[PDB]
Amino acid sequence: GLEKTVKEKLSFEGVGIHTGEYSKLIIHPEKEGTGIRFFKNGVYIPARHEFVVHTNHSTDLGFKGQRIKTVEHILSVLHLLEITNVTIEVIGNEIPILDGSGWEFYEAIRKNILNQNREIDYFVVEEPIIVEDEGRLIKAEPSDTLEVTYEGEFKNFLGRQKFTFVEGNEEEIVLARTFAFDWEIEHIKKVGLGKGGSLKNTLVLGKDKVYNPEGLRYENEPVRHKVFDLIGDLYLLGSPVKGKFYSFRGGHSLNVKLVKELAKKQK
Ligand SMILES: O=c1ccn([C@@H]2O[C@H](COP(=O)(O)OP(=O)(O)O)[C@@H](O)[C@H]2O)c(=O)[nH]1
Ligand SMILES: CCCCCCCCCCCCCC(=O)O
Ligand SMILES: [Cl-]
Ligand SMILES: [Zn+2]
Ligand SMILES: [Zn+2]
Ligand SMILES: [Zn+2]
Ligand SMILES: [Zn+2]
Repeated sequence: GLEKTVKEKLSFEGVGIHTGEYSKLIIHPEKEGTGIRFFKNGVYIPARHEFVVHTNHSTDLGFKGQRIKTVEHILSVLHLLEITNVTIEVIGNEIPILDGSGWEFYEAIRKNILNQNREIDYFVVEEPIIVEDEGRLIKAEPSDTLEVTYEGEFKNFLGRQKFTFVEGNEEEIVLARTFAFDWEIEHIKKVGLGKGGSLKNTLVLGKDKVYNPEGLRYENEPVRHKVFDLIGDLYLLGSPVKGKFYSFRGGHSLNVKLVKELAKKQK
């Protein structure tokens, strides 16, 4: 595929899910070979694994004293559309959460794609790898296409289930929203997070219930969202990725751990 940028400046704004603060996003076109980077208070922060500063309840980036929370959703959309050269200017401390999915980013950017004058240099998984953490497991292996499977095993009604993304099925995952369990809310608030969370941007689930009156868009919506998150974290390899991935109960911390091991092996 050819390198891509946006045809013009695109704007997005709203509350950040963790900070509870209003922020604003300006996506700027860039020339061939620039890569994906964030820009904040005069500082460029590359969308790369070396710049990850926190992974507990979001993927956060930082450099030279400037930090940006919650980059996983904008990065997943850029990965899915193969946008390879852009600057994401952030006025604020967090990416806006919007409805908790990738849909608004996806629809706006999809309409404004500009093919450029270079063949993409893909990060291609060259051999099988497995990373583990206390129950959680991710494996990666060589493939001509990006294929991503998440298997969840949840302690509520969701139980054990599985969803697989393959290339060409981007529309199946960009609408899936971020989710939280009711028993997790106290912890999240107590560590100084979740300040912008509500039923308008978060699916809140109990042992037996869905609090959002709109309910779930899909029966496996949370698992589709986890696939969407992993594709965002994978873009921290610095280029679009070619590989087959299986994740059992993974989250941002394990995703970033796999990315770091893949990077140092050097694919
Ligand atoms: O299939 C799963 C199951 C759990 N989790 C998350 O990972 C954490 C692990 O929780 P666990 O069931 O292991 O019990 P805990 O470690 O919180 O005591 C939970 O907060 C879940 O939000 C997940 O991402 N995928
Ligand atoms: C109805 C208001 C309650 C919302 C408070 C919870 C805040 C949502 C936190 C999002 C969960 C983290 C997801 C993640 O990034 O891995
Ligand atoms: Cl924490
Ligand atoms: Zn090509
Ligand atoms: Zn925590
Ligand atoms: Zn997240
Ligand atoms: Zn997410």
